[PDB]
Amino acid sequence: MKRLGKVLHYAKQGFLIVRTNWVPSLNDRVVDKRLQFVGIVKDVFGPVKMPYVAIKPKVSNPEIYVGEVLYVDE
Amino acid sequence: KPSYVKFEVPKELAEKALQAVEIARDTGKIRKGTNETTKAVERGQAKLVIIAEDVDPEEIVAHLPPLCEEKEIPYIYVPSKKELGAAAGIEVAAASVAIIEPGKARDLVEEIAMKVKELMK
Amino acid sequence: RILPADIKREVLIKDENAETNPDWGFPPEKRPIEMHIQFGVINLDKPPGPTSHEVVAWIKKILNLEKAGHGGTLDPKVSGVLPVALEKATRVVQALLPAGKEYVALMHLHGDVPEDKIIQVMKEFEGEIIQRPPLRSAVKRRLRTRKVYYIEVLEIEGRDVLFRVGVEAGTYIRSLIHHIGLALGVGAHMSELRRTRSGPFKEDETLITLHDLVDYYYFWKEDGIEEYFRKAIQPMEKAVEHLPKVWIKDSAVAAVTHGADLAVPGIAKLHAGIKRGDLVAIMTLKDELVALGKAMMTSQEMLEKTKGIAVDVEKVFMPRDWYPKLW
Amino acid sequence: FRIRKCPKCGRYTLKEVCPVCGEKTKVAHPPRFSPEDPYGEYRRRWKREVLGI
RNA sequence: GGCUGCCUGGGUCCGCCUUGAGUGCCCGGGUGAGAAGCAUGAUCCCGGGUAAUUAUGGCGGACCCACA
RNA sequence: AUAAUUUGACUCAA
Ligand SMILES: [Zn+2]
Repeated sequence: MKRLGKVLHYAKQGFLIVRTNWVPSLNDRVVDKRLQFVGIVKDVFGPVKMPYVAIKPKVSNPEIYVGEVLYVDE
Repeated sequence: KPSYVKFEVPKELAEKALQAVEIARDTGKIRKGTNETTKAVERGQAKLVIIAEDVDPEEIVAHLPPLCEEKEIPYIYVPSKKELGAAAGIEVAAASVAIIEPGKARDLVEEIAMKVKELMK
Repeated sequence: RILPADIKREVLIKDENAETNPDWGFPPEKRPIEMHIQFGVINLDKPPGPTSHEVVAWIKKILNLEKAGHGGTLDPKVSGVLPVALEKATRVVQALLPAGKEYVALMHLHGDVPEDKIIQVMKEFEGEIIQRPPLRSAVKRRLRTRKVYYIEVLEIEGRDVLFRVGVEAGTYIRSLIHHIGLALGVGAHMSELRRTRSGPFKEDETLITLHDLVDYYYFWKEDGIEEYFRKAIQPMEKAVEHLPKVWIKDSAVAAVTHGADLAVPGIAKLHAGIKRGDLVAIMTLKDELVALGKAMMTSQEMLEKTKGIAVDVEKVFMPRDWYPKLW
Repeated sequence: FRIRKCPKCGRYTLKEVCPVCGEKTKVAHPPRFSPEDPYGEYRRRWKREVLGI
């Protein structure tokens, strides 16, 4: 697995915003530090060096993942 | 002061013009809204045109003054647009209003008509 | 604060003594009022409402032209600067389609964020970005990479942000604005927009609304005075300023107009900064656009040697009976 | 419409007064236009007097 | 060889490589008000409107082959 | 005719 960084906030539209440094692709698996499923990638945007990533949550509570570290399952 | 205004309006006369519409609303009939106003002019239906001094952009009403001298109609300017609407009886503003039926305001209208003659030529 | 179109080059001299003959050819000043329309571009102030495509057609009919174009698609709600190609100068759009752009944008935010954090994020959106054109687009839906030059913050009023912004061609404002809203959290949409710059086109006195456009046209058509309608349209050389130019001698004009490629022994003066593959504008000494084409050499190779092909002449605009044959 | 502009300095704002120089502010968006332009004849007559024709 | 006229590769300009009808939207004409946005047009009917360029293959035509 | 491009288009039929 590879690391992204710290979670910023959950948008009301349905996205968890993470601040990462590398370029991911469409429909990636997202897990936390203990290899448990969190969500799926839907939109990548922002600057070249440090892009933001918006996540579609396939879990019951995305309100407790505020101030967390999220990964990508490899 | 904007370029479509061809002559100065004494502050009392503008109030007199407002007094016309206010009363006209209840006793006669009126045309509220630039598009409507213009329609009221070309069909010769109008009797007095009342344009605001604070219209932006200039192009929306510009055509009225020359169209008024075309079909002989006397026309007048008034300070506010926000004030014109309230006197015409609406929430928002009107840029230009025209009166068809003077109602009781007959004499008040006919007097405004004569004081605009001298302010022209 | 500036664009790649802003960067001013410099005229270099391979030949100082090559002079121009005033009797052949017609400059922007001495073009007959009919000719100026054929080889003319309108610097238009587009009002909101219609699509840019519909704008073309009205001008087509009112002024009675059979071919017309534009420097990109601006949206119905959007307003501002639009270059308008006419008649022969219709194809000159290919130089303005990739050129740098600038808009003034208003952006509503759905929540509350203290003022100073916004500029910190507004600074951060300066560089390369990743975007996907929305469902409502004229190009293919693929993940390209567009360039952003600068975002200077105008003013703020709590939930609404006024800001000046200039970008590369094809870059989506709505896509960006939405993404900046997600960079702050609460999200964002665009309620209003206006263009301010497009290549070498900005809000000046040559800029004109559709009202004044048609007004001035009938003033020459019905009343017959040329001065007003003249400044309404611009010589097609205006849509060339942001491109590298090459000044060619009187003898090098006629040959090229017959489809010929420009050789080095035909060059008198040239702009600095030319590479192989770049489009270079071909100009007479009186500043008239002759043709467009790709360079075969650099600014050094055209300057030093005396033998070879310098510019592959691709698109001809200047007529043939302007300058007589001297090859 | 809300985007305004100064007819003197060239500054965009949201207020009524120029928050900079102090002039009256007007709407930036150009007048709405019709392919028919109904009363164009009359608008030209007003433009004649101002321009002096 | 130089030149004209028929001949034809390359370059360049102009044409052509579907037109109907429907959605969204826009604009005109007609009409003229209680979300509040909106008289700088709510609603309802009728009419009309929806551009260009590049690269390559095919086709009809117009010039010319030019290191100036 | 095919594929792209411009911040604005999508569905269908001989
Ligand atoms: Zn000011």
